[PDB]
Amino acid sequence: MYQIIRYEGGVYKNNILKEWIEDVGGFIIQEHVMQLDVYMTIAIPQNEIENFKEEAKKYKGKIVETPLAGIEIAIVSPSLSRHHLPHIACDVSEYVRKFGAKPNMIGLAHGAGKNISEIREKEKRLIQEHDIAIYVMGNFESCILDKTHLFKVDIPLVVTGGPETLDIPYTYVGNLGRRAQRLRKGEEIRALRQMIDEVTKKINDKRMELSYDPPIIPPVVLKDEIEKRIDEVRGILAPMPIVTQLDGLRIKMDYDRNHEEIENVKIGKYLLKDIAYVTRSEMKNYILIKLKSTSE
Amino acid sequence: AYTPQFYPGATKVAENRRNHLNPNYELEKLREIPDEDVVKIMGHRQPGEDYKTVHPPLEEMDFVEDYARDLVEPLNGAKEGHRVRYIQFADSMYFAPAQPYDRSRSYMSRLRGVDAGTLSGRQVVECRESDLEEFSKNILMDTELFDPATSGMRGATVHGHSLRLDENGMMFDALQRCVFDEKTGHVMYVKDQVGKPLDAPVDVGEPIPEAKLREITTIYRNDGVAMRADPDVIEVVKRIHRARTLGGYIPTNETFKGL
Amino acid sequence: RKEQIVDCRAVMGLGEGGGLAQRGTFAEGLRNDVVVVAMSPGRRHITKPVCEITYGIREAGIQTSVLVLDAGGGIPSDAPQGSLGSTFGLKPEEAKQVNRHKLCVIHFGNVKSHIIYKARLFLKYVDIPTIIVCQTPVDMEDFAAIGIKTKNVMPLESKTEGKIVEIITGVIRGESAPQKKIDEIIESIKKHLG
Amino acid sequence: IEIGSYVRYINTGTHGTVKAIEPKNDEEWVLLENDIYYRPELLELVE
Amino acid sequence: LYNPDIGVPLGQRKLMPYKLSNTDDYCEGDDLHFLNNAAIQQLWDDIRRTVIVGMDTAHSVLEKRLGVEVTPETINEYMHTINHSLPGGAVVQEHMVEVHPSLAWDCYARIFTGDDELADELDSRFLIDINKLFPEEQAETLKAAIGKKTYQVSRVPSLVGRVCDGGTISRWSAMQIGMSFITAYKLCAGEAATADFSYASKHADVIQMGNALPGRRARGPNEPGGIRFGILSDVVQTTRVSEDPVEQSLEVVATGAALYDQIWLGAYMSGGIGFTQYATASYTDDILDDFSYYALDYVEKKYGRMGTKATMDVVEDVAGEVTLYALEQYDDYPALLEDHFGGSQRAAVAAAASGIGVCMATGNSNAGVNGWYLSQILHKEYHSRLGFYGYDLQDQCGASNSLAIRNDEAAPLELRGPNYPNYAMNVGHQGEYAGIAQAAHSARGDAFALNPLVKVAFADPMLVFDFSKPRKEIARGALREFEAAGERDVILPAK
Amino acid sequence: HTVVGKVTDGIEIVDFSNSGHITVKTNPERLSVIGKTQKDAKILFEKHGITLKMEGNIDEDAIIVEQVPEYTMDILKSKEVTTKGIEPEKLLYVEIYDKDAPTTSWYFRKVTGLTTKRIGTLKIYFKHDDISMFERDWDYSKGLLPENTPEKSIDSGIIAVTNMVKKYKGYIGVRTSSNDKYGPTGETFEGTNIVGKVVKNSEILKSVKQGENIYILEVN
Ligand code: F43
Ligand SMILES: C[C@@H](OP(=O)(O)O)[C@H](NC(=O)/C=C/CCCCSSCCS(=O)(=O)O)C(=O)O
Repeated sequence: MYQIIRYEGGVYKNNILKEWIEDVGGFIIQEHVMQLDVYMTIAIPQNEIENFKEEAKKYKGKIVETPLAGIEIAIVSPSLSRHHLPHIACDVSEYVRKFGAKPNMIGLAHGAGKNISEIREKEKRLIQEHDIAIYVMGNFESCILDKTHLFKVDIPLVVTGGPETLDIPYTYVGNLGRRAQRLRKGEEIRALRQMIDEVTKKINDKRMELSYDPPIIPPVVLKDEIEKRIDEVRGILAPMPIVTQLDGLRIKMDYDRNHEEIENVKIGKYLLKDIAYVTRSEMKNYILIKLKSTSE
Repeated sequence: AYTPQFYPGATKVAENRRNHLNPNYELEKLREIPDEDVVKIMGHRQPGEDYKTVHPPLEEMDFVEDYARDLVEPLNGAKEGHRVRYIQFADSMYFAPAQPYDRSRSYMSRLRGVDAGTLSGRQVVECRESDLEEFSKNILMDTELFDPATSGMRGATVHGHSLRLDENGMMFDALQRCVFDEKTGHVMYVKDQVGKPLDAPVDVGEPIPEAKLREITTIYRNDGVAMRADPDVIEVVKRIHRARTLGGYIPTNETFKGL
Repeated sequence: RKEQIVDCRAVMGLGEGGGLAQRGTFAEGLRNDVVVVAMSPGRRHITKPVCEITYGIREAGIQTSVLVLDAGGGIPSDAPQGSLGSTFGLKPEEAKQVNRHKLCVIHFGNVKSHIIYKARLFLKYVDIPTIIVCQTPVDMEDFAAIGIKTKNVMPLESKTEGKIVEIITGVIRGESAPQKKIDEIIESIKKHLG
Repeated sequence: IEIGSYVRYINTGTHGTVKAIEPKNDEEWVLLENDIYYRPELLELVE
Repeated sequence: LYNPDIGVPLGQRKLMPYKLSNTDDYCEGDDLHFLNNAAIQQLWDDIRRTVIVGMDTAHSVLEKRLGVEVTPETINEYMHTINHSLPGGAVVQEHMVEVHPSLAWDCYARIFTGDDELADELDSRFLIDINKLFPEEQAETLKAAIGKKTYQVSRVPSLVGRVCDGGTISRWSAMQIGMSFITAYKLCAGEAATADFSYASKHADVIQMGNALPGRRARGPNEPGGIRFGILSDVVQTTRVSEDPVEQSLEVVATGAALYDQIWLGAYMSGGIGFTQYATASYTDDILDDFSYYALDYVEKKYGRMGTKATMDVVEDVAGEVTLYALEQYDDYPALLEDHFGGSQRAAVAAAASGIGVCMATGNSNAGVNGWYLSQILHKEYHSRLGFYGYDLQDQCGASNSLAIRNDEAAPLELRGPNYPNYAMNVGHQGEYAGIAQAAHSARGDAFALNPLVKVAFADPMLVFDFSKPRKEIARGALREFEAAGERDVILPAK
Repeated sequence: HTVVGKVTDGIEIVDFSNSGHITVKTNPERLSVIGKTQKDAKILFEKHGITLKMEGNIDEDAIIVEQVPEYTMDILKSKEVTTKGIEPEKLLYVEIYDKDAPTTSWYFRKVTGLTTKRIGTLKIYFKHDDISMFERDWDYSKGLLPENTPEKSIDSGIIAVTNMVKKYKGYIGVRTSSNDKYGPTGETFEGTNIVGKVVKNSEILKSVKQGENIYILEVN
């Protein structure tokens, strides 16, 4: 119903456009003003897409179709050191961001090495809390092959590495190894696009799975209702105060202090505790909301 | 005698340019800024104190006899020996009421003893301080030549004539001399034209509505008034170019038959 | 050796072949220990001297956040005869995001008169000890000459609530910082943090 | 080091006369003629 | 609520990378500075260190005065000798010192000839083959222009022009040519015929890239102020690898901007920051490419590539149409306007497109500059602004000087240059003038613009800078992957 | 968005109409009788079963000027109305130049309340002899560009609003005499735009104190 896109335009007369979006029933998921241009991730009903395109072309704006602007991705790097973090890992994260997703760098405590690499249970659960996980591996076939125990999560997976083709029982994208320069060559860009296509395919499949038994309320409108009701969400200092997942939300407020308030939020005629699973998150003691399906 | 036209064209932009060039056309005033407030924004002298001089009054100094030099009546600032100061404006490309070359032409057509300089994102006029303040208040600031949103009295850092406007329709300023007071809807100058803060902000009125800006602007734009919609200006420009070319090739009456 | 999770920014970078960070953005490192403040996302600040300090701290075992200032270039409006070229400033949300960290590391440039006043305006709203990483040799007293709280040279009338806890010189903008500078910064952070 | 002496800052060489000693937070501080506190360990006597 | 300590964010666009026209590389604006870009420095070095010497008078002296017989074998031996002597090796005078070969690895002495029979039995190591490097029609045109003459191209080391100035190159080549001549043909080391060789190679048969500027300008030869626009058009080698006239003119525009506006004007006649954003405006984004392609489409739709003879009416029509289109594009797309924030950038781009269009319509370069000046004075009335004050000096006197015949004001645009009196000071004009001069000949499908020898000489595959695709090389230099000569690391201590 | 109600039946005319007019019936009739006579208000309010009382002029032909409460929802929830009438000669008759000064006339209608009701109220702000200035609304005086400025001497009984040129923008005023220099609000002609004139009832502007409200009726 609500297809999510990105509007890129100027700040002049942007308030009138926001008023129009409110009038037609859309939601402004994201807003950022750089100097004189504003980027807005907006979720509006499908029957108003052409109307919004006409409105955007009136303000000399630009509509960018974001195929991943409803999910949060766990980019898993073996460590946050100079080998992986300041290059490749950021390129993967920023390319994911370029298509609307909300990434989270996951630097494993013991992810480096060949036979000394291990993944903890807490890291496993933290990765599982996301929608899809992207692994940024090295550039040796033997090292990657002797490292399959790292990619043991019941989440859609895309593994990236140096060698062009791997023989692991997962999706693999080659020519994205451990590097030290910014990814700007044509081959590297093509490999990034291939990784984007793989994650897009997995996300669309999962979207069909969810569409078989739709949730009682969409995550985006649930986030809007929480923002309207809860008055502490504008005091959050995190990058994304409320993250829109595929079938839920992540509220970046303390669980011990605000879970009772979150649960006792009335949407429609239901109480939130009766339609969603509110639980504490392994992510800095935040609140994780998982929506129930109409079957229950 | 010779009754002067001032500019070719039939569009509203050409008419506004003619109005600015016309010295007998009374510019419509849209605000009232006191003389002391203009002097404060200008930032050269403290209001209430006397003008500094660069030379003794013209009566005190001795000059040789010069019949042709004595035919011209000097300015009062020249008579008293006041120093020469400047006032500078930046005009937005988005329908600002006055534009650099238009400003310079109107200044040299309407004011006496002025020094006008034109840049792409800047326009400055220099004159003796007393007369400069007089015509800055009377013509430059109180009339339609000035819009507190799309134009700004600013020296030092000028930038934003080609950038887009901000959320209030104001031209970009890297020093933020003028801010928009949303409570009253007025533009207030919190700094003088070079950037040093003012003790008391001065109210310069409220931004001109955009429809009026479309009606009074002197710039040609694809969205408001295109030069293609004014073929008469293009023809005159091409005529000037061809006359220049023919005169630079061979300046005779025969080569100008191909004009 | 413990897991380190970063809250990546919610907005993308500067175009295709440009930088990965964006101006006026914050990336929380969950457990708030150190925040690295970059004046801009440009090549003069980002990934050449700043992400290097970031990965040095993250290698030392200390979680790090990186904050790119919305307006980090220029001199503050309170500088003598005002500012020129551009105006430096700190937003209240930026100050709140900084103030939840144990320590701050901030990267400054070449001109001394710019650095002193920028640090004064920065510490007017930041109340945690900070480390100044600049190129020029600046003495840990010229900040006190204009009123800044300083560990070695206190002012009689302090105009800031933040303490300049260390000054490290020899880090050039846009150039890879050698391992010696990273080691010095890490040692200062470790000895002035816990 | 005492009031009226002549001291110079080792790091820069600024010359001034000691105005007062104002201990704070169980720590000695030296005030010079420029109304700036200093540390005794970073100052030394000159004649 | 007004907080004066919030500050004003500034320069968002300048933080974003600059694409390069007709390429797919993104680079920072700091990497396009001529001091920070080794590719631009190597471009200027390769142009500076090139001298073409006609080795026909010397052969005639050897045949008619010294009674020595010149055959292709003797020429091969001479080439072997000079390739050793020109970098600084010793041929006579026992007990000499020699320059380190590592510092002169870019030093070549090449030979090309319009005589196919002589070119057949010549060592292909030292031969610039016109047949192999140029398409059939272009090769025939170049051979017809050059004739049955033999020329030698000397590329003295870049280190020589970096330690010294540009006036060193001709003298260096002349001394080494004389030495190689006297040692390859077993002549007396010093006689009257030696003076004949020296005079021939010093001025009679020498071709300089740039003339000297004595007097007020005060500069030696082979400086960027002495390079005419046609010479720079012939330096660029896109004409022999591509058939798109707009692409050729735009590569010449990029090279001209990077040479004149950046190096010559922002360093030789100015200093400090220089003019990087004035020059990159013509070759970073496709703005100039889009405007030029529109101009070509309009001309081909109503006139044709050479369908009309240069008259005033066609100049007015094409220049006005292209200027109106370019300014409308600036109005419609705020991204374009914020990219070319300065008025000078915009004026230069629109006027360059208009001049290129007029040249593609008429095939005359002076009509091209006339169109450029009409575009400037039409831009002025359209936007009520042109550029920085001091920009439109030459643009005001331009219309009168474009078709002038007076001594100080007349010159074909190929024969004009930075020493033309109107063009001698201001940025944002010269590279586009060179592009207009090239477009005058790209319309006709010409093999060269002003000098066939320069075209053949810079078609050499052993040049450090690839002049076929200047923008690609500039992008490579901006990305720190261009290898430049003139470096002296074998004679320096380890750091 | 403030929801004011719902459309019960016949939604399809709203669903399918893309432009033009749609006939709408409001179930609660608007109980705002300000341009009517006292007997009309009596019969309409008694036909709705609302207790009624009179405040001002009692005559059956007396024009209602104010009703308490003035909102239909309040009237229905309280089931009582206090209707105030005015003397026939106390009602000021004005004519508004809508074609001559569109923005100024729109501002005058908004500030005096003629956009919603049939009788507007003007409050006296400052008074001296011939000049009586009315209060302004510093919420509708935004686009007050000079619209209808005088060219000759202003005649008596002319309503004017000072435009954005002057410091006291938006203040309305009228004077009972004529002068060739100053407008009805004490500003020069370039700072006043004429919006309308008083047509029928006069000699009440000279007997109204500061702060008192006079009521106007548009006669076109
Ligand atoms: C900042 C100044 C001060 C001055 O004396 N010249 C400046 C700055 C100077 C310095 C910048 C370095 C520095 O430290 O100042 C240099 C490099 C001078 C030079 N050697 O060529 C320069 N400008 Ni300027 N300058 C430029 C430009 C411009 C445009 C900017 C337009 C806008 O509204 O933003 C305008 C000229 C105009 O009004 O047409 C301009 C103005 C100005 N320019 C005025 C404006 C403020 C003043 O009133 O004092 N530059 C440009 O248009 C782009 C090219 C750019 C040149 C450097 C480059 O090519 O990379 C630079 C060229
Ligand atoms: C050598 C010098 O000659 P001249 O200064 O004696 O004319 C000559 N320079 C000039 O003509 C002028 C130099 C100024 C640089 C161009 C200005 S670009 S930015 C300034 C905009 S403005 O505010 O000055 O109008 C040159 O060839 O560079």
